[PDB]
Amino acid sequence: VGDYQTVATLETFGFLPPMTQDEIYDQIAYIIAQGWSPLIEHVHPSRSMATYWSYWKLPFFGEKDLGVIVSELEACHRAYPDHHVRLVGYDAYTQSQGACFVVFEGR
Amino acid sequence: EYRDTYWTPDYVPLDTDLLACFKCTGQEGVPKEEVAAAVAAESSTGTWSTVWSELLVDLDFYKGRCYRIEDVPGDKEAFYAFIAYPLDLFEEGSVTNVLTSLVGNVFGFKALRHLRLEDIRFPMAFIKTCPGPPNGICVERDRMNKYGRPLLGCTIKPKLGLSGKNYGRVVYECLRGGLDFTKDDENINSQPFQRWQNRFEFVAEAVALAQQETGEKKGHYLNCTAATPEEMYERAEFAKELGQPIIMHDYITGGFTANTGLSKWCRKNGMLLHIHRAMHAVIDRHPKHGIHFRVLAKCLRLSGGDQLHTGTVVGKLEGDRQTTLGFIDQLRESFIPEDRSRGNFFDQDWGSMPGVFAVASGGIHVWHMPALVAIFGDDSVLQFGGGTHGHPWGSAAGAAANRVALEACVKARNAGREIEKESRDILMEAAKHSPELAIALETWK
Amino acid sequence: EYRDTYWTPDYVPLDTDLLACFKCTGQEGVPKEEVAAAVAAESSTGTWSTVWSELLVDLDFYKGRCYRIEDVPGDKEAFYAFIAYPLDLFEEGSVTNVLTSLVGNVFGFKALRHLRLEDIRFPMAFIKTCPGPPNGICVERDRMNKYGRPLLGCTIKPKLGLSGKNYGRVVYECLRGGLDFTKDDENINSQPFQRWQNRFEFVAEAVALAQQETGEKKGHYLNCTAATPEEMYERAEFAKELGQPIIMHDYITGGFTANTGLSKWCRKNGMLLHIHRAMHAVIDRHPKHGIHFRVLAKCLRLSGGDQLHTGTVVGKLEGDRQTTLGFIDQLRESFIPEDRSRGNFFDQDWGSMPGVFAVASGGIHVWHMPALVAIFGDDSVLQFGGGTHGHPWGSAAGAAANRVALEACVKARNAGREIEKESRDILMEAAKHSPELAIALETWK
Amino acid sequence: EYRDTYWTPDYVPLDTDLLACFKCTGQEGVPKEEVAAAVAAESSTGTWSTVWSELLVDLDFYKGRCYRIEDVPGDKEAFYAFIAYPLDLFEEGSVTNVLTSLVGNVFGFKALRHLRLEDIRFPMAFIKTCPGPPNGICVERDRMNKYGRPLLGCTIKPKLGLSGKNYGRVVYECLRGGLDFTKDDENINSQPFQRWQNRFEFVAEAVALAQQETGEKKGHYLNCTAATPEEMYERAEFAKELGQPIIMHDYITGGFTANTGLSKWCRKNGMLLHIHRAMHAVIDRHPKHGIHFRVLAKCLRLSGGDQLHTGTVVGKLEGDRQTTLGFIDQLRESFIPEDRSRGNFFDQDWGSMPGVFAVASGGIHVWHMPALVAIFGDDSVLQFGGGTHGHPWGSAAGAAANRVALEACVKARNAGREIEKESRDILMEAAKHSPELAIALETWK
Amino acid sequence: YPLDLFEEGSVTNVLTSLVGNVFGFKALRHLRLEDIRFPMAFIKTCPGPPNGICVERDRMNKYGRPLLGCTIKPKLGLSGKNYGRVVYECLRGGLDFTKDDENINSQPFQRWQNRFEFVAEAVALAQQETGEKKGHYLNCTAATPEEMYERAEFAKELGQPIIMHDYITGGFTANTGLSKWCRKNGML
Repeated sequence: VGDYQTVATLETFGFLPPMTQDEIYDQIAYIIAQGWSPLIEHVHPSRSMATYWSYWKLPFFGEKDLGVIVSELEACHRAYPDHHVRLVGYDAYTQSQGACFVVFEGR
Repeated sequence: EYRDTYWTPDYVPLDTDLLACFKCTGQEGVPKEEVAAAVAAESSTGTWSTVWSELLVDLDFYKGRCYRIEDVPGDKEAFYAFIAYPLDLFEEGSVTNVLTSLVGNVFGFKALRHLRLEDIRFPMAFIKTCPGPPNGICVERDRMNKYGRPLLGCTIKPKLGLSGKNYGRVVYECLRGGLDFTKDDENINSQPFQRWQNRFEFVAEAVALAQQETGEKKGHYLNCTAATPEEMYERAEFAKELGQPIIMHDYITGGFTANTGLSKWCRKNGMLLHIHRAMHAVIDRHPKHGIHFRVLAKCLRLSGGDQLHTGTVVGKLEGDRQTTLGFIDQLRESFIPEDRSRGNFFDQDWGSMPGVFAVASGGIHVWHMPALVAIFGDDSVLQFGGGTHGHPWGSAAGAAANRVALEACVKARNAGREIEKESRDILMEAAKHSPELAIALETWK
Repeated sequence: EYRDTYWTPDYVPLDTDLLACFKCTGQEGVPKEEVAAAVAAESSTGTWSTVWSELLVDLDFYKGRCYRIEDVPGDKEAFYAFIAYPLDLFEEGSVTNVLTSLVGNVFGFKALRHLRLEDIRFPMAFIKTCPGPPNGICVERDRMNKYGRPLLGCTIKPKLGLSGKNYGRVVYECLRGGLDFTKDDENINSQPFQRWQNRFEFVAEAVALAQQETGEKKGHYLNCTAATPEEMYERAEFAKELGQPIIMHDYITGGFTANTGLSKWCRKNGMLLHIHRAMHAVIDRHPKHGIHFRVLAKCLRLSGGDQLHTGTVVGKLEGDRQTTLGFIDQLRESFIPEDRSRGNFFDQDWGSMPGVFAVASGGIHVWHMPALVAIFGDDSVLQFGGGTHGHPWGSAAGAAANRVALEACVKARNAGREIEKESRDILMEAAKHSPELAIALETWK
Repeated sequence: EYRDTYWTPDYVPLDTDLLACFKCTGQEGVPKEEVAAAVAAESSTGTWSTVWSELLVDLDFYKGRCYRIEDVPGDKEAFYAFIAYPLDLFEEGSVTNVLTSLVGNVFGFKALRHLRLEDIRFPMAFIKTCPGPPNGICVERDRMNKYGRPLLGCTIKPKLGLSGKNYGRVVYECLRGGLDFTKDDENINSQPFQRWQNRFEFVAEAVALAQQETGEKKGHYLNCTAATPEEMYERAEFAKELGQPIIMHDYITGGFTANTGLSKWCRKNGMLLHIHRAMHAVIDRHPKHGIHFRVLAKCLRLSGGDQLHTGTVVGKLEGDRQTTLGFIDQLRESFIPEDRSRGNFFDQDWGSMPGVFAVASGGIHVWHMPALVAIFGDDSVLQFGGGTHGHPWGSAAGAAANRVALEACVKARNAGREIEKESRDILMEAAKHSPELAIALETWK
Repeated sequence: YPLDLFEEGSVTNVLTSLVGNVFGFKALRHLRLEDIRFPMAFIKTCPGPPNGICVERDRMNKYGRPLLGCTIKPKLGLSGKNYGRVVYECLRGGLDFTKDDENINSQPFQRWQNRFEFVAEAVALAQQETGEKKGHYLNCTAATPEEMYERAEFAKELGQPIIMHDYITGGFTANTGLSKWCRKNGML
């Protein structure tokens, strides 16, 4: 009974409703606990299929505070409130993205 | 008697040697050292009487050395034997040569009731000689732009009978639900009811359509295992022309030589290689005799490849997941410390040679996923052929339900939670926004 | 329960079906019909619950049928099961597809304690589709101009260590003694101590010299099993350019696909194909589980090839030569009647598709030859690696002694004499003109 | 006398044999058994006196067997003869070899007043050996996404004289009216007034434009029959590069070998193959002598191909549509039961080998369409060269009128109505919304 | 030196005939080659640069100013994606080109195919974004000339307008062959 309509989703937690701020705190705390580094990416939704998004300030290495990460997230969200904004944890020892998901979706 | 020249009581293996572990059971009341030396010789040298030509080449240097006999924990007739091999006894990067030199004739000697190859310690040199996987774990993740979660596949059910259009539309329905990949059936390459060209064309069209619709880089596993290597290369290049980013193969049935050639071609053409373990059980179903699946996994990783089927272990048989996680370690990590419980008898280092994804499929569905995530980590792929297709709402709805279940499970794991116990709460919370997940969890409670 | 749709109490197989025999042992106290139907389904179709896509293709027509359960003579828990397969379930001439569809996943089901593939009845159509052996028995005899007697080979001992010149001169010494062929070692293709090009060049020169000297068309088995199919084809074509009339391969280690491609290339280039059964024991050493060697022999004969290793059975183990002679029948004759003692569970006809030579090697020397001739007939080859080389007078003298022993034995057999009993008199009479034969018979009395 | 060894009074054909039916008329007052045995021998073996070499090969096994002489219903001098053939007398998938072995020399024997090949029962094995049609009926329907109705073609009139631009624009005008395809003329491949490259380029451009405009996947039949196979393959690959989904060929004039090669290339490149029956009448115009068109249709279906010209039978000659529908059955169905009225003398099964579309063209226009739909079913194509072009409103209007006539006819047939009788009412009702259809039906009442 | 002592357009032959054995004579404490005056004929025989200064300026549509490059730091360790994104970040700032490191062609941590693919994608993205014809220097110096030509043709297929090479380590013969291939394929 009923159909599931195709939805333009956003890559690993694109299906779930937008995450709450406490969940963002937990995610960034996990990124810290894994020794990864936070990195902020914003891009226009029309170019979601690109390979590299427009990066914010350089990745924060040795940064272990959640509050600065949240401040940077809200600052970048106010910078481009119409772009898709995601947070990525970078692992230096494996040269991969340990965890990444969208934080703010554009209008 | 062969112990005097093929049993070494105090020899220490060289770091360039090839070390092999055999679980051996000779005849009743035979010297364990003698049967171990017989196995070691039967791997390299064997004569029935005095011989002449062996005095023209130094048999002392070109011979194996069994250097340690250990008592198996559970049988006093079965014993672990560690045999060394000089590096020169093999080809520079030929897993086929390794298998021929290791199990070519040893299994035919009457003086052994049972023989089982357990572990192999490949020297760093031989690993550096082999081509290895064409892409690697991180490179595949980069080429698919998929992270955070394990990937989600499914076998296209039924096993056969589909035409090109029908197979393509079924693959499209499976793919558009957020499923990462789909694998063709291991025994389906080219059939009178379905010629491979039509299947490849239609599945490429469906993959392109689904990729455009869902806004994600997607792909389907295309099989190139066929009668001749020429046909295999032709189908691989046809898939390359159709923009398909991954192809699949059966390395045991097709052959180690064919697998190595396919991996070299994939590296030369920038293609991903999927592999299924068809006929592996015929070599590892018996727990006391044959070749353990860890050896086959090592051989495939050396010969090249990006994915390898394992099951998990769980779903039907709680079993001995320790050794399964052990071969997973040997599949992913660059180095693995010794672990007798995990079936790792050597300190094996792969240098900086990229690992291989693990494939977990068969007898699994939504209910098992938390434990699967816990045991396989993030570097694995999950396939639910019947589960996604047998979902009453359709393959797309089943794939979406499995995708959201995986997302919720990996979120809870990243939250710092013990997923195995509260898994029921996790799936209920996920179902609070996915009715298809709710009905699926209802189907196979 | 799957008996209702996968157990057929009164079905009669169609003459175009593929019939398979499985020696099955389910769990204790389980329905034998149910486990047989589970095996049959697991070969074709398997679902864990109600499914949808199977209603878009007629599962009734594309499904196997187990039609007969017979009680094994010796175990009441083990039972022979005969499963049918519609012709459309396979590829037109792909032994690889047959193996994938037959043992791809059936060995992983938990409801079976043990499973063993016993016999396969290939339909005439599928046999006519496959390329088959490139030359055939009579064609090989024509190309070698050798008749009357079985042919005589030998493995080049030691297993390795020889340079190109040394390997070539050893092969020449073995060949000039009347020996028909020599086979390279199964694990020796290309080594750091010996690159394959030098070995092929020197052995071709030695074969040409011996052919000129002895006045007989001779040849050596050249191995093309390697890391990649490209290297295999390159070495095969290099051997073709050097006028060598036969090459050898390991079909299990190299792969069924590689073997089929090599056989097709040999037919396209007019080359003889030798095959060794390396790693066959890992599939047939266990007498209760795995795949019987007759199935592998059938698969190799379908995939192409001129020679196949068997041992005899005798020399170390008197054993059960009945079933060995049975698979010999399946290797040589165009049709074979059913024989439960010989392990032939089907009336199998090959039409007019040429057979394959049998290879008997390992643990044999001069003393065994009369019985070997009696059991293997005239369509076989005998190899004595250590025996010919370990002869104190040299490889040439040992080869000559074995050659004259074979000549005397086949003469006495043609005389109408029972060779097995009076074999001692036969060998003494032969030694009355060959002192090397006398000393050889003295060595291993 | 040859009856003693080539007439079998009580032989039953084997299921792997090739069975042939000949309508034979020997000289007046000759033994019918003797002349039938003479025909059977002249197909396989013929000697004028005692011979020697036939004792080196078993003539008993490699010989045909005429096993049944039946009285023709209508002539007592003409008789049906059924001759068997062992499977080994032919090549594995060579229709050319079948024709050479069947009619190579039999038609030259003086002892036969007339000889006509009526029916052939191809064994399942030989059918499985041949490549067969590259796509098949359902696969072509999938690739064109056209169902419900038969497809609509037209020959480009006049027979020749058009330049590349003019031919392309005429094809575009025909195609944009809802017409499914257009076929080039059978005798027009490359001319001094028109080089094939220009025609292919312009027709590809026109097909692309019409496909964009009408919103339907369309195509034109491109001819590759030429002087050399190299030119044929070059033109086929040029059409492949230009995105054209179908090419056409004349298999009789070009040759069975050329047709088989073209079909194999189409399968290897994923191309549709159209075929015209040029010069078939020279073989089947005479109703008493020659080869019946059903045999040629069987040969073409075995050799590969997607479409075959038939006429219907109706439009000029009410004739004997029974046998026409019979060969239609042999063209479409996988199995056909025996039907003496339909000219089907054997129980012929094609396994699961896809059939071939039927082509009805020549001497037909709008008025005949209901009967054409009734007799040819939905798996056929209708071509109206002059009718669509000779329509006073233009080729596009004529094609649209024929398209809507076909739509109305298939709608009424699906409605459960007897179309043949009330066809006038059906066409009037269709004309109530298509004035071009009204004027067309007025033109050729 | 008479003109006939050399090959028609072989710098390798010139080096062999000039410094092949002269540096081994004991009667010389030190020897240094300072200047060479190549005759017009020998210059006309050699293939020369495939494009030239003005032709490169035309193919890049860059004038007025010198061009701006940068080596991708660190010297190694980058994966295909990381190397590509670093190159993209360098390129999008108005930088003309980027050069791969001279000792980095194909590594166990980085296979050349992935680097070429990712850097081509990044160059295309940066070219679209900045509105300027851009490119990155791709290295083809490798173990065998076959691999060099294969990588050069792969770069040609990926639309990359320039490749790089080490002529001393790779060899004068390899450099001449690479330049001839670049001229035959229209590559910088």
